[PDB]
Amino acid sequence: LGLREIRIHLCQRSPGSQGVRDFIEKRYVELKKANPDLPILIRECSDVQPKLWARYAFGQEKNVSLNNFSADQVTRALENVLSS
Amino acid sequence: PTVKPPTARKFIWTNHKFNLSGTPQQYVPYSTTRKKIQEWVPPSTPYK
Amino acid sequence: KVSPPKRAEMKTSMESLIHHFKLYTEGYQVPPGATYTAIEAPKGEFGVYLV
Amino acid sequence: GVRTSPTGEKVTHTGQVYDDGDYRKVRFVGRQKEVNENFAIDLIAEQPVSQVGSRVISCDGGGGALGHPRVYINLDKETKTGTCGYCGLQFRQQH
Amino acid sequence: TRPTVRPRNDVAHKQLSAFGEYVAEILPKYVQQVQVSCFNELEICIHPDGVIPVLTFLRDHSNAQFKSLADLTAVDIPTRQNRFEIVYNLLSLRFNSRIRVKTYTDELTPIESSVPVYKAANWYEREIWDMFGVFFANHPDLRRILTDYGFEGHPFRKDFPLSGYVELRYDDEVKRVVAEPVELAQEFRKFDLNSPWEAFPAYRQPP
Amino acid sequence: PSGEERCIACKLCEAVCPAQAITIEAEPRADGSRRTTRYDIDMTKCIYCGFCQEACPVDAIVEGPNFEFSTETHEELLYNKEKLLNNGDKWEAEIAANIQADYLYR
Amino acid sequence: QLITVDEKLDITTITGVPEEHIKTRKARIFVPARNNMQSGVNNTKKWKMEFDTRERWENPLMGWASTADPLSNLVLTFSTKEDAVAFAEKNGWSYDVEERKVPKPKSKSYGANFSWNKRTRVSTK
Amino acid sequence: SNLIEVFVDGQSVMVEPGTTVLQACEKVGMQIPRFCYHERLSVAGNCRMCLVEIEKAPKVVAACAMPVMKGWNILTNSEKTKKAREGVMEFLLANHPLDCPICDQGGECDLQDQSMMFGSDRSRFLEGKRAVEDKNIGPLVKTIMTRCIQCTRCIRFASEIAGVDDLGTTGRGNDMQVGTYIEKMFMSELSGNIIDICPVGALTSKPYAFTARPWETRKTESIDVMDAVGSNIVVSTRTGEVMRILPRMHEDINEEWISDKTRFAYDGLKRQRLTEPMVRNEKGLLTHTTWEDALSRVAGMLQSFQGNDVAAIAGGLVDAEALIALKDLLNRVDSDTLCTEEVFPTAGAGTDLRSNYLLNTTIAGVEEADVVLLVGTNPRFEAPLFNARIRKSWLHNDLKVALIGSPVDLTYRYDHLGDSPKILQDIASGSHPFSQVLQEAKKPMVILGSSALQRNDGAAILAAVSNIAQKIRTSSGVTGDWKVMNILHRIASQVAALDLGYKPGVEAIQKNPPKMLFLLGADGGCITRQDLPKDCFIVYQGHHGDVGAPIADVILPGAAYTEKSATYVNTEGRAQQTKVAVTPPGLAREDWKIIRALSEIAGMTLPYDTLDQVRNRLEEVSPNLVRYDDVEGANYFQQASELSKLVNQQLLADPLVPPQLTIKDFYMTDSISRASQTMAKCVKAVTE
Amino acid sequence: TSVKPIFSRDMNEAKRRVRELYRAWYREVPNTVHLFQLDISVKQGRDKVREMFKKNAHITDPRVVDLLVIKGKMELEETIKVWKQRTHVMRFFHETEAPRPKDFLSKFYVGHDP
Ligand code: SF4
Ligand code: SF4
Ligand code: SF4
Ligand code: SF4
Ligand code: FES
Ligand SMILES: [K+]
Ligand SMILES: [Zn+2]
Repeated sequence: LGLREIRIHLCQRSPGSQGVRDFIEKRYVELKKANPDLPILIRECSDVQPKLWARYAFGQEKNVSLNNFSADQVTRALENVLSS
Repeated sequence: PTVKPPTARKFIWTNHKFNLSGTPQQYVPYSTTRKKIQEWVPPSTPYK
Repeated sequence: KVSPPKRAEMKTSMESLIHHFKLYTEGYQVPPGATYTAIEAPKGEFGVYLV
Repeated sequence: GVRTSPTGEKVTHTGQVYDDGDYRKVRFVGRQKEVNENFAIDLIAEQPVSQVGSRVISCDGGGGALGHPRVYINLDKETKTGTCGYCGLQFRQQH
Repeated sequence: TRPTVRPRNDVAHKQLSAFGEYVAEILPKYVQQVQVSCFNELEICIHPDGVIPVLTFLRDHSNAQFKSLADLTAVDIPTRQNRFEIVYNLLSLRFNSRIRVKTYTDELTPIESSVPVYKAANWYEREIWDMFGVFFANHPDLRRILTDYGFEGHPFRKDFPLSGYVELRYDDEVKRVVAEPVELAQEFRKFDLNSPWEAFPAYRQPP
Repeated sequence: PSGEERCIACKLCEAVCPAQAITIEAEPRADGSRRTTRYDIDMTKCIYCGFCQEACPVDAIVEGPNFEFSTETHEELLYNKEKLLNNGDKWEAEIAANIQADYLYR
Repeated sequence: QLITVDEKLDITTITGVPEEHIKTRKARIFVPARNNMQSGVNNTKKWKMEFDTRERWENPLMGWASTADPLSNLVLTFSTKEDAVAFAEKNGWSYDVEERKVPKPKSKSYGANFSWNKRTRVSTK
Repeated sequence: SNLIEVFVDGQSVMVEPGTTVLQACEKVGMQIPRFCYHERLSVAGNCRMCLVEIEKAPKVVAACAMPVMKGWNILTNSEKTKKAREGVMEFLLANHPLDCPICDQGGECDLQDQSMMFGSDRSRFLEGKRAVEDKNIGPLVKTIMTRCIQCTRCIRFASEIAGVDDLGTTGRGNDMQVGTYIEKMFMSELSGNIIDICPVGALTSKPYAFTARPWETRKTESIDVMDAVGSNIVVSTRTGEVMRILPRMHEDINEEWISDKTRFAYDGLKRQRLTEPMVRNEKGLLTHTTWEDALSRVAGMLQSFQGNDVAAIAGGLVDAEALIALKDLLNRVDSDTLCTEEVFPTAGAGTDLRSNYLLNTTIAGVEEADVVLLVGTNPRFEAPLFNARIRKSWLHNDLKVALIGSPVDLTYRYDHLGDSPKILQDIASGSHPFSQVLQEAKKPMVILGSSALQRNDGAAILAAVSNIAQKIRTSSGVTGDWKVMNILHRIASQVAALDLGYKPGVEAIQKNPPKMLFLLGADGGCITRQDLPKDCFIVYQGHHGDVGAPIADVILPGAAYTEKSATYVNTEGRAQQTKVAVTPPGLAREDWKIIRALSEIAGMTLPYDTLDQVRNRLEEVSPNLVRYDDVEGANYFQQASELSKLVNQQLLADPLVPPQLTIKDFYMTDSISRASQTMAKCVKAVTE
Repeated sequence: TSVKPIFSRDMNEAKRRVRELYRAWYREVPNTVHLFQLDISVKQGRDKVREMFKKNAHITDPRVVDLLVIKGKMELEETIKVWKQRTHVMRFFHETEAPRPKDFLSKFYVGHDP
């Protein structure tokens, strides 16, 4: 029932994605080190609401809104998925 | 045509034919073009 | 550019063959406009409103 | 010429013939398949090549304005004959 | 007088222009545009509210006397928000003259029936309703006239397909003629004919 | 006169046909010639207007003088290239003389 | 006297079209690309609306191309993209709009053909 | 600022200096007649059809070549201008052959159309015409040179675009002849484009010869899938059949050109086609069956396997709708072995960051680069239209091009640095002199071909090339927004596969061989039955019977790219969609619908039943996949370079040798081109 | 948003016209079956009338409702005066057309139409 894939969507320029842009710029490299075998797909697209997608076994997915999230809120949100 | 015979050609019918509708000689339409798409033929050998 | 050339001209002259080809495929273009035109037909006034 | 398939159905000058197992040949049962026997590809090949004394010859198909549009054919290549693109008559320049 | 060119009649162009602004002066409440073509046909473009006032004036006024309604039709131009242009062609026997009056409407806006002005307009409006779906208010008897009973759609609209949506045949099981979705043994072959080179510079639109 | 077909698959007759009664396909012949592989006239679509023979640049498609060819079935009036060529071979003696009489008005 | 109607314009019920050819269709709104075989640009002026292509099959009798799609030949012309989009919405068609592609302005210089030191020097005329 | 005012028929227009009279008329929407002028070729000024009167000037000027001057009034419709067009048109038609009925140009001919609009309606030429012999220049372009009007467009295109100086003019005067003088074939990867630019029927398509007339064709605007460039095309069909492929202008991709494979391989769509579902009978031979029977056999096996037992390989021509549908189906049996044949090193960031596997400078950006470093690639054959863009910059901007790899012919001169992969480390460390060029460059562009990542040391080569690009960016002198690192892809389906999360390469399948394998149009031969358990159940979905179909247990016929509306992402990351030009043949079906139908029978119904809904699914996985025609930027090269240094790999001592070395290798690179009889003629011509 | 009305000034007025039309159709069905000598029952005829009114239940534009009622009145007049023939009346029942199943799989097996 475990985690299978994480996808992060964000805009390159909208202020709503600033925390996510910070998280990738600062904490993504260390996140990938901890989970070298975990696909963490970062996909930028203009004028999208930032979202965190997690895919668990047998194709179950849940998304979490990161709109106007701080880099700290992003870290907590990812920590829940990697843990819970 | 006795006085002014028509110009002879080797491809002109030597034997005139009347209306053949309703008979076994009647014209039947069909498409004059060859098949357009060629289908893959599977191999005749077992290998799988 | 409106009426097709004679067949003998169509078979000798380059311009005539081009115009014959274009008149019988695309046809002549007509400047934009609209007209109601009528004649005294045998049954009365026969007209077309042509756009 | 007009060949027959192994089924006996005449092959047309366009190469058409129903293959075995094609139900559509039922339309000929009790009737016939209209096939023109005069194959133009065979007939034109029978024409002799015309020898001319000039590098360029014109063809209108014959009959003046009853033929095809008049075209001019270059005869500079000796590796082949010039062929009229309308009627298929062949021309050659002699020596 | 070049033999292959249509001659110009400048006297008619002047006469029709003068009468064109004569109508604009008298009915300014409705007239929106007046024009005369290069073959001397005068067109009056009006607001649809003025169909009865303008047509009544042209029929009855002593300097107009357009007693005969030669034709009443519609044109569908989908790119306009008012896609339907309604065209009245009128004839004046007293002055041996013709005039075209044009107005507009859309799918949901009614036009006043002009039967009170011209009794000829009765069937012309039924045809416009039938072929274009334009509703005419206060028509004595508005119903289809050309299409089949129960026919659905308005065929002369540009977006109605050429071969429609249904076709008929006799069905032996139900012992009657039935309607079914249209299938064509040979689809109509659409030809793209327009040359990619401009033909008439005089009509070029600004970029 | 050689027996070669006049039609070179230009499709002018097909383009002008007011009824869309003509259907044509073409390809290079085995000798390279530009010739049709399909040439159908739906005689139940045709309006016998003669535009096709006006449009033809080589006098390939004509309307002949025969008017006595009514049939017992609809399918018998869907002419393909074989039927139309047989018509030409059948009627060429009359057709050539009719064209001789009128081609100076064309 | 005028009434206030604040709903969107939707004439789908009074146009007489069958349902399968409203909701299942996909309209394409575009400016036709120039035919590359010719330089003229006069067929790239107006917007066009066309529908998705559906099956054509061979007629068993003659081999003709049969269709059961009543919209197969339907093409509409519009002055602007906005006019085409408004027409599609009121008729209930889902649509795809594509931006007009305009040729980029180019710098043409006949004299560059004979450059003293650049690669634009041509070797033939 | 420097705009000068001119007048066109009395209407003022403001133009930059250097604008021609022809270009000034365009600004008010007037198209001057032309034959020799092409806006993408050098100015010639020889046809004289563009002559136009300048007000108060006694002499008409060549509009295509004359720069405008301040205050000029161009009389595009004056009697002086009109009488000039009639005179020139009359000279153009004097010797022109009466060929329109037998000429393929008829109906889409500029000579016909401009004679109608600008010429006179009759002839006064009472002499005999010129006749010219024809010339063989290969199996793709037929030459009927008596129709040539000596406009020299073909000559200029061959020299300037294709980089081939084989065409020219011989003789002089009225006897001037366009050709090659000697017997020679014009077999460039861009050769077919001279059919388009030739204004007359002098140059025409041999495969297309005599088959159609322009007015009767229907035009489907679509996308080419023969490569990863994503060239825009028009598919010409008639009566349910594809007739030809034409280019479609896209300034930022292919301009108005296509490659020969794009142009002429469509005839491979009429051969070796899968048209009926097939299963194995009791003798082990493939036999036709119904969709019901065929999907039940697959559904039964899908229900009996889980996890690593089930894998799938996507081939080169697969669309994104099928890719996500197949991923969702396998994920519902808890399988994640979704692989592509085309490898990409998964080390470090792998496919986490889009910038790691994209042409980040974009195709048009090559025009603004001052140095290009090509590594382990043959862009001429891998991406012909991208290589044409490089030659455009080489010609017009004096671009400097260097290449690490085999010394292939790129149709323009370049600095060949060698072929050893170790040269990259030298450039990075400053030992190599070319390192000075990169530091001095204000807009460098390092392009690493996907062909070079198919080696076993691909991750090492990507790390080395990425290291070079990092040093350039770090050392400053490059504007902040300028991207340096690029990957040139050659597979149409690759970028959409990596966007959706597929694993690049079949390395995953090799480690854990599955019991059930889906070959989604996979015809590279990467996985055979030697690599699988003896009883492996293989399902092939595709449009051609090529390499994968004959070894399958079940064959599900799918639609080719001309037969579906499907999403393809090109090497820039730009998503585009094809349109249905004709429906699939026989019992073939749209590819994502086969997977959607299978999911229902297997009891794992996917939650999308229409094309729009499956495209909503694409938006949930990678939102850029539904931004059609938009190049979505990708960043975080710094993070990608950081993760790439963690695990060091050894480069191989094998020199970088691209798969395609000469033209003969270019024509048959996928299932459709391999089935094309025209592509087979081209291979024969260039090897005999 | 200020437009010329056809008949009804608002949906409340429009719904009144709809109800009056429904009564007229409901009353007429027994006459149609008897006069045209149809082999359907009055219940089938009235169910069909209900089916035709139901398909337009989602309209919220008074002008569109007014046009639907105008056409409904025209259709009723054609029936009452026997301008329609039996074939026209029975076209509402599509008796000769085979069912087209609406499930994804059923469409998938038969062709490419969505
Ligand atoms: S005569 Fe018949 S086939 Fe010829 S153009 Fe007229 S309608 Fe078409
Ligand atoms: S019959 Fe005449 S007009 Fe028709 S395709 Fe043949 S040559 Fe052209
Ligand atoms: S190039 Fe044009 S004008 Fe010349 S023969 Fe061909 S179609 Fe006619
Ligand atoms: S072959 Fe065509 S493109 Fe080349 S010079 Fe002649 S007309 Fe121009
Ligand atoms: S277009 Fe200017 S001379 Fe040819
Ligand atoms: K050409
Ligand atoms: Zn000849």
